[PDB]
Amino acid sequence: SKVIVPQTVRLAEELERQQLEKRKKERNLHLQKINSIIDFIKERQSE
Amino acid sequence: RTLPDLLPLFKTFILPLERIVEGLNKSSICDSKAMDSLQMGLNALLILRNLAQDTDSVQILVKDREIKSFILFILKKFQCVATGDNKWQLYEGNATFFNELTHYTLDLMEAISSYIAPAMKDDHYFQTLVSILNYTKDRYMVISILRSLSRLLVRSKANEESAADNLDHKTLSL
Amino acid sequence: TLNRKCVVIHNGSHRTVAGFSNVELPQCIIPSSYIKRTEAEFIFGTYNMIDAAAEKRNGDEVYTLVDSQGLPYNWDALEMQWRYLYDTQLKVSPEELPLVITMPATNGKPDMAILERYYELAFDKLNVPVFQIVIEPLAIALSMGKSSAFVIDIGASGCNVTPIIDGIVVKNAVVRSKFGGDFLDFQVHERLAPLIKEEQKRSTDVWYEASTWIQQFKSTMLQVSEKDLFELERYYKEQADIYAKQQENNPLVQKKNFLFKPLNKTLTLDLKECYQFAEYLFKPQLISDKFSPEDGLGPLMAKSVKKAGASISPEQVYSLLLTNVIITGSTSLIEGMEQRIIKELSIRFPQYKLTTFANQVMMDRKIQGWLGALTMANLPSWSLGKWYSKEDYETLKRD
Repeated sequence: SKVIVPQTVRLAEELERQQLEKRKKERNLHLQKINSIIDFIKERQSE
Repeated sequence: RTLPDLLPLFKTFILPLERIVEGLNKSSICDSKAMDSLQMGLNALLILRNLAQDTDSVQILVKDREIKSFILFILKKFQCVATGDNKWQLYEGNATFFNELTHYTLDLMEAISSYIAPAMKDDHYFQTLVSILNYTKDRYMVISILRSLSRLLVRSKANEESAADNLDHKTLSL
Repeated sequence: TLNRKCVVIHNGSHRTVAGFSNVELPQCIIPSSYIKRTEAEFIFGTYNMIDAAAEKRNGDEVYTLVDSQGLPYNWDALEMQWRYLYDTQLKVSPEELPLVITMPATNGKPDMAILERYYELAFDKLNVPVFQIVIEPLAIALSMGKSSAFVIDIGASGCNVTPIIDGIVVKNAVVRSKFGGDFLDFQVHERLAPLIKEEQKRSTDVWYEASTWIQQFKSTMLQVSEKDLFELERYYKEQADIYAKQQENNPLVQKKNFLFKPLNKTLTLDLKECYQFAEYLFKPQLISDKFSPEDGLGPLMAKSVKKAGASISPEQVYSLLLTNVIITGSTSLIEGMEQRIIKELSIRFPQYKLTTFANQVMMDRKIQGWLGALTMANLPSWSLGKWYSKEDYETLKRD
């Protein structure tokens, strides 16, 4: 018997409807940036 | 997934089915070995569909060019039957076989329809499915085709050229 | 790293620190004040002023550049100071190099007006190419490998308590005490007055004394007691009675000796009287009846953390802040200070474990603000800080 509503289909539908990218770039991008500044400070002190 | 190298055996049983189906427009099942190969192909195809009803199995199936090419071949044969082309005309003595074949294929398509979500302009799956939708009188088939079409339009832009431009006013009116 | 060299300037309310980003220490630390000697005329620099101050000449008067907010309030004078720095200390045209300067944490209001006065000074007047403004508590914390921290800065103007969470400054939880270094100068003076004979317009002598014997006295006599001093006393007494009664030494009776140079005269304090000065920072209700215990540093720290817990769980912010406590500032170097700030924090927040961090190197906290700005200036990417250009100014100028 066919599975009428697969998991990935429902997940993609919900994701697309909620979307209708920038947030992920901002959050992940800021984390990557704060981390670079932090790794670099751990370098100046050692210098 | 838990049993790798299981799909290769089924493919070995399934590709000669492609050759047979191409040779299915005339009386060509005269021998018993031909019938046995055809039945083995049908059984392997049903097994593949039943497994594709699961997430891991369909994820493994999508990453396979052979299965997708076979599904496309069967869909193009169905489109040739539907539009009434003079190239390949099904011999009614074999119709039974073809019938079962088509059904299984569509089910498979339905599943993998979730993993080819953004369909481009000149997509053969979309054209085959809209032809079959305009032709068929089955109900299971109509509902499956509608689900498959609605899943091939998940992440598509309106301004960007997409598959939604292959939906003439006839299909929307239908 | 980047192919650049910045001028780094820190205008504290008491000291001004300046130097280039390419070396580990500043070229100069000079007073954030000046003598106006009178045809007017403006003296800057530690030895220039101490020389002029000792001359004891009428009409000479010391004025300040930075108010108690930690913000410049006399911008004509500030330009003269900057000119002085660029001309005689760094010896470079202000037009050549990028500038990095500091601001103190604020609640947010005075920010735009300040930024404008800086545009006018950096651009209209000096012709600086481009500048960054770093926030002192933030830079100091970053310079220390911390993105989130409770930064407790005990400077001349008072204590400045600044929670910083994940690189962001919590403005409504920013708190500035009114009692610090300068306050201590006043008390050392008022208290020692009768032993040294002594007991605005008289700014010159006040300043010179603050910069000479009073500064030495603070660095050598004062200590902060680890526990509420009134309690320490009752206890030490209660114990002392028993040693005495028992047979038939109270630590507060130890004597400390300071040679007072201007009269070649010894001043002796007992350890209690040495502890007494800094106690005022913690319990300022002990000078006037006009100060509530809440103006004291202990209640204040607590207040600011709790106001951090109001974001926008609390027993989480509390936990974050309290595991990243930064103690900084010239006055925070007085013996016993870290421990009392800790004891004072630990008892207002018993459920939590405190871990504090502090530069242990004497010099480096006095100028840790400047050290902070320095480590910003050596950040590897231009995108790591907001850099105001002459543009930004032009665009603000529109309506």
